[PDB]
Parts: sequence; structure tokens; C-alpha cells
Amino acid sequence: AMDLILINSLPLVSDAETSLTCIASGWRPHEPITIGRDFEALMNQHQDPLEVTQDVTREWAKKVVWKREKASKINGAYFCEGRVRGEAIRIRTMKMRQQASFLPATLTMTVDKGDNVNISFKKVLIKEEDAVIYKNGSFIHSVPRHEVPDILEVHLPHAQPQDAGVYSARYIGGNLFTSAFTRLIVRRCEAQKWGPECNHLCTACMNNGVCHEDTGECICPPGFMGRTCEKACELHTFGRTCKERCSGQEGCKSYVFCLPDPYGCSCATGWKGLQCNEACHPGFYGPDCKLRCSCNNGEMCDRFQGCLCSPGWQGLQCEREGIPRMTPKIVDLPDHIEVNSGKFNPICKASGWPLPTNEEMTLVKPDGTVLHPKDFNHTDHFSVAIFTIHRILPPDSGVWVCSVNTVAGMVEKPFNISVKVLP
Amino acid sequence: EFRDCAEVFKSGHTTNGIYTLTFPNSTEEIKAYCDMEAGGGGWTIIQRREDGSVDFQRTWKEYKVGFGNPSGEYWLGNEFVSQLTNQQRYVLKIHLKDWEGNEAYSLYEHFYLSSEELNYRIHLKGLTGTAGKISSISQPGNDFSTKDGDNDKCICKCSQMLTGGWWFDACGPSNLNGMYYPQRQNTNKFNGIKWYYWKGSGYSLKATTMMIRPAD
Ligand SMILES: *[C@@H]1O[C@H](CO)[C@@H](O[C@@H]2O[C@H](CO)[C@@H](O[C@@H]3O[C@H](CO)[C@@H](O[C@H]4O[C@H](CO)[C@@H](O)[C@H](O)[C@H]4NC(C)=O)[C@H](O)[C@H]3NC(C)=O)[C@H](O)[C@H]2NC(C)=O)[C@H](O)[C@H]1NC(C)=O
Ligand SMILES: *[C@@H]1O[C@H](CO)[C@@H](O[C@@H]2O[C@H](CO)[C@@H](O)[C@H](O)[C@H]2NC(C)=O)[C@H](O)[C@H]1NC(C)=O
Ligand SMILES: *[C@@H]1O[C@H](CO)[C@@H](O[C@@H]2O[C@H](CO)[C@@H](O)[C@H](O)[C@H]2NC(C)=O)[C@H](O)[C@H]1NC(C)=O
Ligand SMILES: [Ca+2]
Repeated sequence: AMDLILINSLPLVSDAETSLTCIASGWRPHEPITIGRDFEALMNQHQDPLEVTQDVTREWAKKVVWKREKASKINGAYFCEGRVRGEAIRIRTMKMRQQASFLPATLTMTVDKGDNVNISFKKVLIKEEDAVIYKNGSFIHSVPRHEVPDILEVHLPHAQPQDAGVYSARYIGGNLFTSAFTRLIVRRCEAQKWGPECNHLCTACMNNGVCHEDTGECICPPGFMGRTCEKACELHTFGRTCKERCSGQEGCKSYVFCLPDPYGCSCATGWKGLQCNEACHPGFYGPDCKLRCSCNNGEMCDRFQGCLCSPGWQGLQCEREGIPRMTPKIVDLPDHIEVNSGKFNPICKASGWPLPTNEEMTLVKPDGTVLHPKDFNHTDHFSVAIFTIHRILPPDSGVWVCSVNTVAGMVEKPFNISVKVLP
Repeated sequence: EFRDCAEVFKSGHTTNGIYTLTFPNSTEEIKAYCDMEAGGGGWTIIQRREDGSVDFQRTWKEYKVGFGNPSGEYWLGNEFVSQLTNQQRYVLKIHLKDWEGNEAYSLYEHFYLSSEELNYRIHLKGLTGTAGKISSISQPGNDFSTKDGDNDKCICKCSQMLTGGWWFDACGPSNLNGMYYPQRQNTNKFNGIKWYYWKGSGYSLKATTMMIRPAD
């Protein structure tokens, strides 16, 4: 219904040009895509107009490039909206001097309500001064010059949600922009639990995917798809279903991806780093390679997909034999339609061995409404989900999208409907 | 007549109270507050911080001759405290009370300042106490700084930064002269009355009594 993906061209700004890219892949968003300083988060930020020109390497996305030597007022907190039927969707990040004095050792940090956490900061250009931590642009505390840690921590046991924000770190004497940033993200519920009162269980996710404590689904890491994120996309891809090619020759060796807040900002699967310039030591594999290949019978561990089991066996770790699962395909679907204002019943018929179910099948109106099936069929191969729409009128014409998402992958195929009027 | 409070005490004047003293080797008199009913009895309050009262962000010269009435909070005046110290040998006892409902002291075995043309550099040795294992007042006493007294080590100016005069290092673990913040506002404040090692950098003490004696 809305796949936004903010891109941070190296959050560590140097003499070189940096940029922000808020791509909307899949939906031809109606409400215009926004970008800009997220004033609330990092407070006291200087209010400067940043030109948001359009980008033409991807179908629908706006960008923000801070021209060399001109990159002076770029530090702080930015974000970018999307907005579907009345609702929202935003992705926040940070831009900081590569120089500075300290370094986040990570831009984001996800935890569940009640985790003891350690917001760290690497000391790098030691000066004869005091240390100071700043949440949201507000002072919290300082460290006396003579006893300034090596890996300046900030301990918060049992973090609540209203305890998240942007923690900074600077040597007392220095700009509120010479600081080093890093975001901490707490979610309303505890791990694996979501709900209007956290009384429902999250669709357990693999390959380091986080779960939205509002819906129950996973926001996979740039590189994997599927209701549980177990599916390894095409090498060097990204996007809610993978249909977005990392540009730059060396795969994604320089892109810091950021997804909807329940996730954060991680490198694409295959790179370790603060600028994601580093590939991954052998044996590990996910995003920021936080994943250790526990491949059973000693199989190849690919720094992007994981284990490459021998034919006959599959599994995150090859711990299971069985008929190989094949992702879905929305098959047999016209590109046009031409229907008359009236009772209407669209249908999505989709393949895949892990076979979809009406739980896993939707139809999305152009404005972005999600529509569930009214009655479900089924057969040897393919699932048939019939939708019913009260009175479909002319203004509904446009680009609808049959969308199937199982545990073996996600797929969307659009069609152009054109409701006309009967004489 | 009376140089410091000890001479008042030994003169049997054992009663907490305001008294008039006189500069050593001079005919100038400076009033102050003696804390007889206290520890050993016979302390010369060089400063107090019990409530809002009168501010402290004052001219370097104000921190020179002193300000505030001795009835409540005041600073007395570095010059008197400078000379009155090299005469004999004095200690220093720092006592403060926090909001939550506690209290602790810190006792230095020896204290003294220096020439105005040396910016009243402080020197404290032999540290004891309940408010720390490390001297909260920046070791290697720095010069006394004020609004216009940039004689610190920050590559910046700690005084205009932390409000009030104090022996700031590059903005040390202490400043007992900094915005008296009320009960429900005594936290995560930088320009507040802090003694670090006993509370936190973000704490603003409720009380602050700095006093001196020799070794009676
Ligand atoms: C980063 O962290 C800082 C704190 O360290 C956050 O800033 C403070 O946030 C609190 C919590 O919201 C806020 O408290 C609110 O204060 C206002 C006024 O003092 C009260 O009034 C609200 O309602 C009235 C109507 O009666 C409106 O007229 C006010 O405009 C409105 N307040 C505002 C300005 O939004 C609130 O009731 C009170 N909250 C409650 C119920 O406790 C402080 O005012 C904020 N102070 C500072 C330092 O800015 C900051 O929000 C946070 N940033 C984020 C979003 O992460
Ligand atoms: C699912 O329901 C649909 C619609 O109610 C049915 O699809 C039609 O099936 C008949 C055969 O009975 C075909 O001749 C039509 O071509 C189908 N309609 C379409 C989409 O063109 C079907 O009965 C159900 N599917 C199954 C196999 O149960
Ligand atoms: C939806 O499909 C219809 C197909 O008829 C499009 O209508 C016209 O298609 C002709 C085909 O060559 C084009 O010359 C015109 O540009 C289209 N006219 C209109 C209405 O713009 C229609 O454009 C399609 N809409 C979308 C969003 O693809
Ligand atoms: Ca200075």
C-alpha cells in the first residue's frame, strides 16, 4: 500500500557531496513525497531551505544533494513522508560531520519496551575537554575531562518508548552541529508481541527483520522479502519485493538504507560499516552482517543470501528436507479492463507451492485502499481470491495491483481499470 | 579585633551568628557568618546557597569584595579569603544538602588562594569527606573565573556558560555558584549547583555551605 525507502548517501558528510533519496516503489503516490529537516527530533536545528529536485534513475523518487564545499548546514535530523489514504508514513535519519570527535558506531538502534541498552560513542579526536550527551538537542549530562571514557556509553535500563530520540555527543566546547548523532528506537511492545494492547504475537521474522507492533508484519532488511523475511532476493536488490537495483558498480558498497521506523537504518545485506564500505568477514551474512551462518552440513555461506544448501535440502540453515518452495506469481491477468459502473468482482489467481491464502492475498485500489477477498476458491495450483466492490465508479479507474505475499516471497502486478458509464 | 571566627570562638563567643572581623595587617573590617554550633565549632562561612535569594552572576570585582548579606547566602569576597589564608594554615569543609532528602560534606586538609594578579588561583590538598573520593573542585586549582573573568582552560568561556564565578577548569566537575534551581527542576541542568562526584552532572543541589578553619 506504500513502500517508501529513504536513502542516505553516507550519513558521514565530508568534503565529498552527500544526498538523501526518498523513493516510493510500487505506488504512484498521490499525496506528494516530502523530504526535509525533522525539526522535532534534533532541536535547535538551523532552518534552511533545502532544494528537493526530482530523481530519474528510479521511477518515482525525490532527492536532495548538498553540493561539494557547500555542505555546511547539513547536520541534524531529516525525514520524508509518503501518505496513503489519509494516513502517514515517515523515515528519519541523520547527517553528521565525518570529522567531529566521536562516532555513533551505528546510526540506529532498535529495542523493545524494557531492554537495558547502551548508546555508545567512539572517542576519536581526543581534546583537553569535557564530554556531553544531548538527547533531542536537550542536555542530559556531561563527563569530567580527566575521566572521559574510551567508548562513551549512555546506560538506560528498561527503556520505555517515550525514551527514544536522538542522542548526541560533543566535547563541551563546540557547535551543536559538530556533534555526533545516533537514533534509538523503542517500540510500544516487547519482542515478538504486537497489538492495541500488546496481546498478539508478531509473525516471527528471520534474517534480522523487525516487527511492526501495530500490524504484526515484518519490515524485512534491504535484501530479503517474504512474510517472515526468509526469502533471499536477487543479488544486489532492494525494495519491498525487490525490483530496485543498487546502482553503483560494487553492489551496494555505499548506500545506507532506512525503512519505516519500526526497523531503522541498516546497510544492505552484505556490508559492515558506518558508511557500509566494508564487505563481510567470512561466516556471517545479513544486513550489517549481524547474522551468523549456522549452516549445518557445512555449506557455502554467501555474504548476501546466507547458506546455499545442497539440492534436496532447504532452510535458513538447511535444517530441513522437502520439496523446494517456489515464490508466488500473479498469473493470468489482463493489462486493461473496461468495465461499466456497477457491481464489480476483481479476482487474483496466483501460483506458488507455498500456496497463498486469502490471509495473504489483496487487491489495492489506486488511491491506496487495500481490499480483501469476499470469497476464496482454491485449486491444484493457484489460489483464486474474488473481491467485491459496492459501486465502482469512473473516478476509480487507474492502476490497481493484485498483491500476493506468502512465506516464500511477495509479488505485485498492476492492471489498468477504466470504469465508463452506461447510457 | 577579630581576624577570623576561631578567635571569636575561643573568646567564648560560642553562638552561631554574624560577626565583624578585620583584615590581617590592616584596619579594614568585613562582616561574615560564623558557624559555632557546628562541627568542632568555629567555621567561617565563605559562602552559602540555601534558596533563590540573590544571584551570583556578578562582576569579577563583585566576587572580589563579596556580595549578598551574611544573614542568608553570600560570597564574602576572595581578597579577604586570599590573605586570611596565608596567615596561618586553614582547611576547607564543603557541605551541601540535596532535594530528595540527604546531605554530605567534603573536607580538605588545606586551602588557600593567591594574588589578584594570579586570578585567585585555588589550591586544595589532603582530601577527605563523604561527598567524594576525588576532589570535586578541579585538581590543580585554576584561576577564579567570572562573567568577564575568562581565566579558565576551556577553549571557550565556562563562566558565561555555567553562570557565576568559580574555579572552572575546561568547565570542571564543579560550580557551587550556578542558577539555584527549585525542587521540581533540580535535574538534567547544566548551569546548576553541582558537585558531581556526590550526585550527578545533571543535579542542582538544594543547599551549599562552604566554610573554613585552621586546625584548633
Ligand atoms: C525531546 O525531549 C524533550 C524533553 O527532554 C521533549 O520536550 C518536552 O516534551 C514534553 C512532553 O510532551 C513537554 O511537556 C508538555 O509541556 C506543555 C507545556 O509545558 C504541556 O502543554 C501541552 O498542552 C497545552 C494545552 O493545555 C498546549 O498549549 C501546549 O502547547 C502543549 N505542549 C506542547 C508545547 O506541545 C503538556 O501537557 C506537557 N506534556 C505533558 C502532559 O506532560 C515539554 O513542554 C517539552 N519541553 C521541551 C524541552 O521542549 C521533546 O518533545 C522531545 N522530542 C521528541 C518528540 O522526541
Ligand atoms: C472461483 O470462483 C470463480 C468466480 O466465481 C469461478 O471462476 C469461473 O469458473 C468457471 C468454471 O466453473 C470458468 O468457466 C470461468 O471462466 C471462471 N471465471 C473467470 C475468472 O473467468 C470458479 O468457479 C472458482 N474457482 C474454482 C476452481 O473453484
Ligand atoms: C490506461 O489505459 C488506457 C488504454 O486505452 C489509456 O488511454 C489512452 O491510451 C492510448 C493508447 O495509445 C494513449 O494514446 C493515450 O495516452 C491514453 N489516453 C489517456 C486517457 O490519457 C490510459 O492513458 C491509461 N492510463 C494509465 C494511467 O496508464
Ligand atoms: Ca576561557
